Amino acid sequence: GKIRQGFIKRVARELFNKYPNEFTRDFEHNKKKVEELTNVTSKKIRNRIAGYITKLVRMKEEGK
Amino acid sequence: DEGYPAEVIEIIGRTGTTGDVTQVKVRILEGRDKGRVIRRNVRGPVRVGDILILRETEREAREIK
Amino acid sequence: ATVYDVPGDLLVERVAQRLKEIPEIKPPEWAPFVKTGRHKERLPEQEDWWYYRVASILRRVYLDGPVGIERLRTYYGGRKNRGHAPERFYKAGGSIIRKALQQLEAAGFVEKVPGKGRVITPKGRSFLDKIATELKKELEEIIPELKKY
Amino acid sequence: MRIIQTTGKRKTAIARAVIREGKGRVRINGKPVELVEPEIARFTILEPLILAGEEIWNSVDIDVKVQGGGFMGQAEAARIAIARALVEWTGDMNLKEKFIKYDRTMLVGDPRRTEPHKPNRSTKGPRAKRQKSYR
Amino acid sequence: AKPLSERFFIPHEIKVMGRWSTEDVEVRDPSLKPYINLEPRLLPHTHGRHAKKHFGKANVHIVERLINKIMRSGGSHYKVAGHFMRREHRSLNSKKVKAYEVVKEAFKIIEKRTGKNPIQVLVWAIENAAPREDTTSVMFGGIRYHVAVDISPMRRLDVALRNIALGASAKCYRTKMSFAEALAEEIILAANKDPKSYAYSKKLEIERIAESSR
RNA sequence: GUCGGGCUCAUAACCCGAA
RNA sequence: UGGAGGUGAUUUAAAUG
RNA sequence: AGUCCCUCCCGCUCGGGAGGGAGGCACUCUGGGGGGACUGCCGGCGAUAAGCCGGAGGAAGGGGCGGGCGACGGUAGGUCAGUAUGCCCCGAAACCCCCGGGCUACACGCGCGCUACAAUGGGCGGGACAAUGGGUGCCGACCCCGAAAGGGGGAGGUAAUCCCCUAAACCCGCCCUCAGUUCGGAUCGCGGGCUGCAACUCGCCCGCGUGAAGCUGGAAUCCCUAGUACCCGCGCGUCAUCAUCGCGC
Ligand SMILES: [Mg+2]
Ligand SMILES: [Mg+2]
Ligand SMILES: [Mg+2]
Ligand SMILES: [Mg+2]
Ligand SMILES: [Mg+2]
Ligand SMILES: [Mg+2]
Ligand SMILES: [Mg+2]
Ligand SMILES: [Mg+2]
Ligand SMILES: [Mg+2]
Ligand SMILES: [Mg+2]
Ligand SMILES: [Mg+2]
Ligand SMILES: [Mg+2]
Ligand SMILES: [Mg+2]
Ligand SMILES: [Mg+2]
Ligand SMILES: [Mg+2]
Ligand SMILES: [Mg+2]
Ligand SMILES: [Mg+2]
Repeated sequence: GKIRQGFIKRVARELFNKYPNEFTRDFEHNKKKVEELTNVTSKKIRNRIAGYITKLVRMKEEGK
Repeated sequence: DEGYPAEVIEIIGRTGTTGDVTQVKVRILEGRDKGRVIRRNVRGPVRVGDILILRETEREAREIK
Repeated sequence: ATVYDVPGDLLVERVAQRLKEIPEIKPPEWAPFVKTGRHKERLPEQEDWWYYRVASILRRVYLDGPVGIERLRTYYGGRKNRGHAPERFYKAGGSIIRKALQQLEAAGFVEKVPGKGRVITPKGRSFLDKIATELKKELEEIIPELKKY
Repeated sequence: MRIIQTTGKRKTAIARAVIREGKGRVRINGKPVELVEPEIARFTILEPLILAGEEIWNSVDIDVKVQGGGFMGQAEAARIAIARALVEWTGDMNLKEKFIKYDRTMLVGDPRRTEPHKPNRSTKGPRAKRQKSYR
Repeated sequence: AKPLSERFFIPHEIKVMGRWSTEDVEVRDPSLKPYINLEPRLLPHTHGRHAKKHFGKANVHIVERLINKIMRSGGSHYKVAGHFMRREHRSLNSKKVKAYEVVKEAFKIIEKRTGKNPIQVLVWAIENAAPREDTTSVMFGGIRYHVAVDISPMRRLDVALRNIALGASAKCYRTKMSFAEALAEEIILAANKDPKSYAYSKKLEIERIAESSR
């Protein structure tokens, strides 16, 4: 089961609110943004966070 | 003497003592009741679009939960 | 045409037949009575097995020289049935190989590189490659794909 | 004078092939491909050449050096190297599309390797175990 | 013995083993047609890449399926014609080259004996050996009973191939007949509905038991 | 009935082989 | 949400410490 | 690999091969750093959540695959015969050394395996292709001697340099043709070696001879889902010598 982890969601929600006009629906752009805006050291964790932020952007833009 | 072919159109569920049987809905392709839809019990892997050769077309399997 | 262009077993057969004309190749006096190694069970069934072994050794020197006794002993070893115990690999003996190499040197086909082993002479290379050319000529009558090579 | 090099791998066997304009001669470790034995190994190497056709086959020469693995691993690695060399040399997409349909592994390879062995009858394999008794 | 033209055989077309085409081969049974793969192919050796995926075996050429079926011992944990046949160190487990040669020699014998394309005869045999009705087991009062059911086409194909292989295995066990001759004999007998064939008799017995348990 | 082996955590019942 | 009643049924054998 | 020179072979050289040297880091490989996969994209089910099912593209697709790491406790589970330690005992013996025996006995019940009961083979000659590891109290190429096991000299190696190291199953040709046999190789006689201070009790190897049961296995019962199971050999541990074992390839 691919159940998202708790701390990933917490940090992605924190990142999304602080910079609403910084994340788009592009995975590569969000990957670079997560790389620049935190001290995350694992490549796997960075990808997980970026993917969840992408989903958040398209969920709020769609209006839920 | 040569059976009647029937086409599987829907999968219902697994049954049997050890789960080895699948119940399906089939449509008769040839013979007296050509066009009739009946449900049957099958041994072995099966998917939508398969064809069975029934040796008789008057027995229908009991509906399962 | 060279040794590389023909099947090995057919070439060994032809070379063994041609080796019976060289007066320096003669089976030792104990040849009728011995096995070719501790992993065999019965004696050789061909009355002219010495010439086959000599031809095989010459082709081996051609392809892998310089080479010495111990490595050839590895090459001619094999699997052994050990009764109720599991089968195992064993090396061959040395007398047959050493005598064959000495006879081949007596015929001028091989020579000794000091501390390194034995190598094929230009005479031995010509001897092998001529027979290989003859076999390849016969061979491409029935396999036309071998004319391009 | 074109020279093109390609590489192929299959379970610890490694093959390096070189291709240039020629007359149709294909050698494996110095031996003509027409004399490779057994037959099952020979047909493994020859499939891409037969797929390409007689025109392309007779217009090139191919030399292959292969080491490691076994007699079936070495045949498949050489097959991969030859197919890659043929697609790169002639540079046409009908032939490449023909390879993917017949056998995708010809161009994408095979990543499988042996699984390391584990205790409880380690010498036999990772999963096979000793017979169990209760009395 | 074997001529040098056959020892070094070079094919130039894509056909089964470089010797037989399957262009005129027809499959009469409508249920087995999508599962008997006949697409043109020279070497029937796919290196076991089909078993991972569900329904993957459908797109495997029928000759390779046969070769895989005979690469076995035969009688390990059930008896065939009244005997276990445990061959162990002299079995064909994992020896695909020997099984390939067995199938090739059997095909040559079949073609010589009947005058027809061997693939067609094999197709006829598997059609005659594939059962249409089987049974499943129930337990009541400490007594085991049968209940009749239908069979899916993939299982029909698998069972027919298995029984052809087992019949060939039994015909050569501790007798002067060879494995290739036994396989050719079993295929030919099954193609003609002779009760001397193991697979066809097995097929008749299964259908009779299923019929008498409706 | 005797002896031996299965099944059970074990014994009885039960199954198999033998003289 | 939680309760009180009624009518039907229950697929072999299975002792002991 | 392409390029230059030298030497030797072939169908006598238009062409095709093999060594050596100059030269190069292309290719393979070695090992530091980095990229790549996120249910990210598409269509359904579910609630419009959590997720699930099916497609593309892709070396790789849904913990990508194989491993290490085992919570609070229990099990009076095993170990004081690895080492540590309380109490009780021996303390001129229950402590310390030396010699010879024993742990290797043999009407019999049981576990786990090896070799077979043959043609999905046995024998004889010929032809192919590995990886893991290890080496100075050592690995030993190469030459000579011997039918074999073995013996006498001995280059290089403190090791990507030298050595163990030219695996077997597989392929070609000939003999045997369903038989207790050219199946099987237990058991025993005579002779030859190695290690060691010592080979009877009680070691391993080789030559000739000898030739037991076994012709597929009752009731029961074990392992395994992919480079997995089956089949085949090999390395290391133990080790002076000795592998039907363990751990790995
Ligand atoms: Mg050999
Ligand atoms: Mg044997
Ligand atoms: Mg064995
Ligand atoms: Mg393994
Ligand atoms: Mg009892
Ligand atoms: Mg994991
Ligand atoms: Mg206790
Ligand atoms: Mg206990
Ligand atoms: Mg003991
Ligand atoms: Mg014997
Ligand atoms: Mg042999
Ligand atoms: Mg005998
Ligand atoms: Mg004695
Ligand atoms: Mg003794
Ligand atoms: Mg007897
Ligand atoms: Mg017999
Ligand atoms: Mg032990």
